[PDB]
Amino acid sequence: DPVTVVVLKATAPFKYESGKSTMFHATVASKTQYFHVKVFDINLKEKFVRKKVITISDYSECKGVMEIKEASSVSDFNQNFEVPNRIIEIANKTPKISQLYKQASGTMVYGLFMLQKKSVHKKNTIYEIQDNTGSMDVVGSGKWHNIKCEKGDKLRLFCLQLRTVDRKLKLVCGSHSFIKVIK
DNA sequence: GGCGCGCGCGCC
DNA sequence: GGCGCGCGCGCC
Repeated sequence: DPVTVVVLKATAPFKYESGKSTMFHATVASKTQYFHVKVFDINLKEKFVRKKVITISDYSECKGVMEIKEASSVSDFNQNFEVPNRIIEIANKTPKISQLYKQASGTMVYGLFMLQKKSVHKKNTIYEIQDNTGSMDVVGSGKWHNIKCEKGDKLRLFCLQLRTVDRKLKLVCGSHSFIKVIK
């Protein structure tokens, strides 16, 4: 059903494969929840700006993440719209590596984590991330082999998937994964 | 090329 | 939710 939200975050459009297309990620908030959104129509980028209020209908979902394909289904909302501020806070919280270690393979993961160790191999790059509860490997290939970063930088992860790899839960990149290196 | 407008977002 | 530095990018 149609849902009206306020945009909290939205990345710049980026290239990806399976067919090779374009997309960006966004995070939005109703008055009762926050959601991650994959937008596959890059002509909607102007509707997904910080603080813009939009109404989303005729979309699809997948593991709690919204998918938007046709611009025909986003409309501006210019009446008054206020979301409770904890929804904003939750929407911006990065989960703990100790909780990530307790979810099922398949779970999609988004957050900001600091990069403690970078190991580059032939086709894969293992980015070790840490917080005050644990460490975890991020596996990046293709677009995310050997990206520019060093110890102390932080990584913003968008739509990474928890997978068991050599008997341990890791984050691995797929077609829609995005990683941004900060500072 | 490369100015300069004005956002993004980590930090506050 | 505000701030402002760093930057992305339309324009010439």
